[PDB]
Amino acid sequence: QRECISVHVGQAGVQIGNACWELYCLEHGIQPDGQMPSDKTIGGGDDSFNTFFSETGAGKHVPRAVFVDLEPTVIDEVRTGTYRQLFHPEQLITGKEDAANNYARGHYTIGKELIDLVLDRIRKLADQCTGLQGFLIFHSFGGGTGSGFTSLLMERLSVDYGKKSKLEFSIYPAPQVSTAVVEPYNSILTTHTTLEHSDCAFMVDNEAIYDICRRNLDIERPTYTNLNRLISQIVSSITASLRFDGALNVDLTEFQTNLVPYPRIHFPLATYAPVISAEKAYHEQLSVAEITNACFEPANQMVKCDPRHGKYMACCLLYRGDVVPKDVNAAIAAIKTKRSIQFVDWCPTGFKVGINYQPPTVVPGDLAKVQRAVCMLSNTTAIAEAWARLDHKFDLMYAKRAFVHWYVGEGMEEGEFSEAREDMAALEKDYEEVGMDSVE
Amino acid sequence: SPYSMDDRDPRKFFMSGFTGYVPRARFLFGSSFPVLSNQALQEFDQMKSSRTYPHNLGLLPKYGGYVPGYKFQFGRTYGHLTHDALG
Amino acid sequence: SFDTLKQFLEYDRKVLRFFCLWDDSGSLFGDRRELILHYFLSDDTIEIKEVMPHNSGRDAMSLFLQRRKLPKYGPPGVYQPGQIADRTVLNVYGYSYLLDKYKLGNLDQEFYKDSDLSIGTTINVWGRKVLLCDCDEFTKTYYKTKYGIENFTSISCK
Amino acid sequence: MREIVHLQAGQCGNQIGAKFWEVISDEHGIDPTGTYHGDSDLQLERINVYYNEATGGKYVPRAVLVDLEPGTMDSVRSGPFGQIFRPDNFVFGQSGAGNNWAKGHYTEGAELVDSVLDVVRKEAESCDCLQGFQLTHSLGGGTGSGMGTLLISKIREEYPDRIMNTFSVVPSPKVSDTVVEPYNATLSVHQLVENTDETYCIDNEALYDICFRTLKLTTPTYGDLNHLVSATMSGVTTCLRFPGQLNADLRKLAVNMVPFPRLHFFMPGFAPLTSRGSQQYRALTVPELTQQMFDAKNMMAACDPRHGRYLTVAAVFRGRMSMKEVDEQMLNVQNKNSSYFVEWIPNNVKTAVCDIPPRGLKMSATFIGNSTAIQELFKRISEQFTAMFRRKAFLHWYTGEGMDEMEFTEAESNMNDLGNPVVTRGAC
Amino acid sequence: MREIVHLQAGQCGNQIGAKFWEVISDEHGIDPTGTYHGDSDLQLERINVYYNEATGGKYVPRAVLVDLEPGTMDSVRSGPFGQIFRPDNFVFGQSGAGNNWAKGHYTEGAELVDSVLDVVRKEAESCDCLQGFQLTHSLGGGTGSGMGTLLISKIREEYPDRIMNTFSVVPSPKVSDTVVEPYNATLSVHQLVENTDETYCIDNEALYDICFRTLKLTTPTYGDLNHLVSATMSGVTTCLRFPGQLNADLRKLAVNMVPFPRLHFFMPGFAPLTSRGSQQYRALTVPELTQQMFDAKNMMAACDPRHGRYLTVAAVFRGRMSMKEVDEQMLNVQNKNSSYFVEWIPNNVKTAVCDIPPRGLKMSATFIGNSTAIQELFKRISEQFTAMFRRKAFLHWYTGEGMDEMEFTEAESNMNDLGNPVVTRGAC
Ligand SMILES: Nc1nc2c(ncn2[C@@H]2O[C@H](COP(=O)(O)OP(=O)(O)OP(=O)(O)O)[C@@H](O)[C@H]2O)c(=O)[nH]1
Ligand SMILES: Nc1nc2c(ncn2[C@@H]2O[C@H](COP(=O)(O)OP(=O)(O)O)[C@@H](O)[C@H]2O)c(=O)[nH]1
Ligand SMILES: Nc1nc2c(ncn2[C@@H]2O[C@H](COP(=O)(O)OP(=O)(O)O)[C@@H](O)[C@H]2O)c(=O)[nH]1
Repeated sequence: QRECISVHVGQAGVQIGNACWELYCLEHGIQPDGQMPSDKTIGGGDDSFNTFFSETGAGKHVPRAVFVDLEPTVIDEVRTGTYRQLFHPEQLITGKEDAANNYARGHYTIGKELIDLVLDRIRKLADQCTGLQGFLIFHSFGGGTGSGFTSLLMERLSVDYGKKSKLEFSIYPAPQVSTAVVEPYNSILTTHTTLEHSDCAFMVDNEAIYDICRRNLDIERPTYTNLNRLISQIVSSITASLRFDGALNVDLTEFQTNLVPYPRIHFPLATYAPVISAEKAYHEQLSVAEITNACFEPANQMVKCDPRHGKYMACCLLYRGDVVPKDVNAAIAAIKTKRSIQFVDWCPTGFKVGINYQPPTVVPGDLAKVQRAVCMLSNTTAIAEAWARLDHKFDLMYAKRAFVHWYVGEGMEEGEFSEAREDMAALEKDYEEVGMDSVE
Repeated sequence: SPYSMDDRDPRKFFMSGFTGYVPRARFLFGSSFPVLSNQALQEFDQMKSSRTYPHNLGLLPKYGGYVPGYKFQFGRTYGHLTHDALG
Repeated sequence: SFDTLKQFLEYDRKVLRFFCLWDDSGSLFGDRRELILHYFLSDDTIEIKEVMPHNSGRDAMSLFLQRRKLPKYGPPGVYQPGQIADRTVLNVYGYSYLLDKYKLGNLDQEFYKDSDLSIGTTINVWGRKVLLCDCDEFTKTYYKTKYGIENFTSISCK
Repeated sequence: MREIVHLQAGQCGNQIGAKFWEVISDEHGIDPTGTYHGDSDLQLERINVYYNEATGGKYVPRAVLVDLEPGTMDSVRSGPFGQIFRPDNFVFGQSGAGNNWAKGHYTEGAELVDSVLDVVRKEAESCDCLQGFQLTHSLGGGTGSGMGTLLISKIREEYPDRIMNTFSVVPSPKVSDTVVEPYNATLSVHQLVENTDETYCIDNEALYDICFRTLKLTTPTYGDLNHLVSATMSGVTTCLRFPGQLNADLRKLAVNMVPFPRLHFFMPGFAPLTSRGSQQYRALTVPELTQQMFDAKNMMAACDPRHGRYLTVAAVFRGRMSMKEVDEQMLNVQNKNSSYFVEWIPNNVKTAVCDIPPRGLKMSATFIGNSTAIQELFKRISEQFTAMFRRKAFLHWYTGEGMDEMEFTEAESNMNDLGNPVVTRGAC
Repeated sequence: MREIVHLQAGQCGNQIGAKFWEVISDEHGIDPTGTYHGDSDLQLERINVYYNEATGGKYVPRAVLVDLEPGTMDSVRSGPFGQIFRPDNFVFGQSGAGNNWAKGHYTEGAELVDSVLDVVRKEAESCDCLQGFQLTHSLGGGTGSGMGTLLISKIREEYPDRIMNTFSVVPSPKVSDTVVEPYNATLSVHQLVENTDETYCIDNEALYDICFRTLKLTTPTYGDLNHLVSATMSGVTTCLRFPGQLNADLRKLAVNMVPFPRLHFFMPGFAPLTSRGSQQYRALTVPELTQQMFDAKNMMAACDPRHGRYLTVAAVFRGRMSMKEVDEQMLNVQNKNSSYFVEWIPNNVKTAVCDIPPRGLKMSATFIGNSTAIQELFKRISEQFTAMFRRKAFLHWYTGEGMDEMEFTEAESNMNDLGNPVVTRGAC
């Protein structure tokens, strides 16, 4: 009835896909082989799997994601590893030459040899779907197979499925630390093309994951697996109301209808509540009021932008577990009186509160058995600081002809950089007239 | 490559597309990756690191071919005559 | 024992010539081969050559191994740089040397000598096994002089 | 199937090759008799990167051995892990390019390059996605350069779109062997800049210091000077051979480590490098790796990396590590050594991460950096040019073999136009 | 977490530091091969104050060994606990000091402290919260006075906020193992006054006195002498390696034992010092521990405490002992001896206990006295200097190296300018 399609493009998308799909498998009863166990059962009976998991005759369940990556070996580990039987063999779309951390090699030269197959499988997965609820695109704003292939996929999905909601789970490159040198080029050149083909872009930053793991999870040395699992909990809790039942169920059309005020301003921030780490989790009272304070604390924010330097627009709170609604009514009443969280003057009510009656599941490993969670998804003005910190890098690299030939000689043209910067100027502009106070 | 769980267990098929090498496989030609990858890995293990004489007599009337000795065999019928191919 | 003049004068131009037989009938497309070992006692080295007949097949393949030592315990893995080198050095001055007395590390290197290569044995020269079938008169003189064994009945190859 | 094709032209190159080929055969458990005798899965998965299979696990090495004199031919042939290089992949000669670029190029060499580009094609055809070419060519001396550069130009012509990382042993004044290094080598640069794309220049001199002041070897044999370089190689193409996160390929490096099309002269680097008398005392953790892969000792070239800021450096860590420390150590490296990195390229250090360490270790970090101080590296060879070119000495044996003083002028012209762009970006 | 960097200079400092590392290794349960074979998990709790961790539990000291000849280095390794030292911080040198302060500070010592500073920079950077340094040296004689002062000056210049112990062996009057001890001591103290936060004086005559009159030894060797000095060397820094109440670290001792900025030279003492024949007749407890502590027999410097007032005194007890049993006797000491403690500083006793005592003993303690009797030693070095200096005898080496007659008289003036304050504070 309510089925969602996830398209995992780029290596970061594929690894976050492995994390979110192992989370789905251990959240339902769906085994790594594919048969729900005979002498076991879980919870939600015979309809709750009809989300992201698909049903086939005699019980062999299949996912409905599309893992696409223009290189092998990172698809090969996902397929060869502990989830060899679950995935359908053709849903794993492999390239043959690596996309080379290049927008041109993702978008204008190796863009045709596989997008016909990717769109063909998207059509076949849409055939076995009574209600196509939405598309969630898991990708990075970095390398070529995560930027160019995602960007090329966006206009074809906008052409074929223009009436469907499509949203982004994004790996923004960190304003401080970074791992590649043409991250500003690639990020701007993909968000130019996905600005008109993205209805909402949930954003995750690796440095923010790092110091949350340092501070709360008490890991002084985390890895990409630990990062993608914490991203996966965000993804599963956002997509929870179609899976299960509660008091306030949040639809994926309710996400767009409550979170994006203007059609261009669709860049919110995710954050999670308790990210406590077991050996210090049972010592805490773990209240709805204190997790509602902790998500608005300016240290659990999942991108490195300071929320005090701006105004919030729309906050979507998704609670899971034993959440009495009047606890969150008192929590919002406590939020609306603190001066550290400033609101715009044109959104008097901005809190989309949804409650789901199921506690978080725990992957064997890091996170703690907690009978509560909330994901906080806020549109703020503070993403303009990230846009400024990356556009400064773009201007400083563009001033003296760095790395332009790899783009222009392989399918790109010289102009697209300039009008992508013009679009960044337009977005950074619009984020100021939306944030300015009314004087009329 | 040999992660077919080894032995003769079912597991032995590398999922379609597995760009991985199957030492001693491309040097074979005939069926589908699944059953190939299987036999492909088995190949490694190996060293790792007329027909009418019997009950099937008759040779089939008009059989296109020379049953040794037919030239000079005057007797009963192609059947009886060819009841012993390699006699 | 880190001197060269001793061996270099005791056995300057003395060569142990061993006729041998490599077995590669078990190889898929291969065949048995005729290896001639030359053990040089002056620098404790083993070279082995291949003797090949008229209208042969394989090229004039120089020698088979060259003038170095031989690792006796099968084919060993090559190590990270500076592991199987000379005597251990502690630090440099400030061109310099110290000769650390507590040698520990990858010094455990076990190599063939004249004792481990006798008539009738199979030696594993870099993987493959090759059996020693005959020797020369100078070898017979040396192995009567030092080790005292006669027993020089050859094991004729094929 | 991304296969790679490695050229082996020149006494030096042929030797670096053998020790290189050993290490890659010593990671995919290839035995010196052909059959694989290792005991790991991730070893065979990607054998297409260097060893083409055959009737009976004989994983023969995809190599193209070439020499105008059958010297290193037999030398390598009768070597350790050397009775496997295909007999046909062994193209030989009957003369010898006695240190003379003319001979190697517009002469003998040429009348063999056809009998060399012949096999290379057989190879290319045998491949599926030839990720590119890797030539071990001593810029100095004969064969190595002359022949190599000719093939370099020729190969490109056939397959334009392609990568070309030339592991070349530029002469470092300090020590010299042939007395024509200025002349013979000078030539290379010209035909390199306009045909190369990933020059990994090495210096016998530098590697010697790295075999005395870091490994403490009383008698540094050329053999060891080979493994240091050999390692750098089998360390760069790590991702295209084993699993892991941030799998950076032979291309990714070039699309994040080359600012301008011609500014592509990089220097090498290997991290886990200590003495035989300290292996148990050293702590192989991430910080240590960085506090050596970013000095002026582990760099296997001769140009104090601290004379000129770098433009784009990268590193391929290979071993179960935690990106956090990798990311931090590197961000910190910048903020700490900030006067030694261009301020016109924000974020100037790429960090890959495999999931398999080199046999006999637990972590590894090959270093590759577009330093600016390489200016000096070429400046010296040009500084020399004059001396020999001024009095046009050692030229009779060079011009009378199909050459002209013209070439010299044009070659030097490029040396100037290669040591020219550097001083410009020297200060962003 | 707090870490101490141990440097040792000269033959005397090297042997004393080797015995110190033997004592600490037996205390912390580490065999000479470097592994841990202990009995209690608490013994490993704060190991990284002195030991840097390596792979596989091969813990090695954070120690820089320095000398100008490679004979003391060879002897220190030839000792029993020799497989414990890192070869990288094993900074030797091919030269001859000749017991010359000029050759230690203005000559090849100045050419080798660059490498010393590099390796101590690496060891100091590889730390969490560095607290200070431990230089073991001899105040008289070469290297330890020549190189030692230069090393202290550079360490203080690169780290000006950290506590700096210098455990210094001072000259003795009745015997002399070196003719130029007055020159070397006068040159060394001119630096050791205004840099180090505290300095621990060891006189070699008092070691003989404490070996005959208290230990009742027959032939006291250098092993026994440096072992007895290593006892208090360890006993100062125990509140940071083992738990307890009233834990006092190095800066806590510095604050409570340096009243005036230039008066930081101390006298140590260890007092479960029992002869073998008379030990089983001893009633070992806090009373006679304090009685043996505060006498003029266990002082390791040949300065009689009855010849001057105590400015301040610390006692670092170790063992399960009771608090008023410490307190009533540390008040009883001042109440009994009132003419030997200053009046302008009331209650000049620091008390710091630790839980775990040294092995085999039930209880130990360390005496740290800052007496006004150090004026005896410094004024006696002053006239023994002036007798040699008035004729300019044994001075031509120093003057011909590059010094002059000028630089000695400021060192003698600084001798006198420490003689004045430690006398006027005893005279109030
Ligand atoms: N959670 C997670 N994030 C990753 C992972 N790998 C990469 N990232 C993020 O992605 C950035 C660079 O990786 P990508 O952009 O995905 O590289 P790519 O798109 O695969 O580029 P190619 O090498 O051409 O295929 C890094 O800075 C990380 O922030 C991963 O394995 N897990
Ligand atoms: N690292 C290394 N360098 C070598 C080796 N063999 C030769 N060289 C260097 O190569 C330089 C000259 O080689 P060259 O004459 O160009 O050989 P050619 O290419 O066959 O002519 C010398 O200075 C050597 O130092 C080797 O095996 N390893
Ligand atoms: N405690 C102790 N003192 C020593 C030892 N060896 C030498 N000394 C003292 O060191 C003093 C002079 O040493 P010095 O000349 O400085 O040695 P150098 O540093 O090598 O020049 C002598 O008076 C000795 O009393 C030892 O092993 N232990």
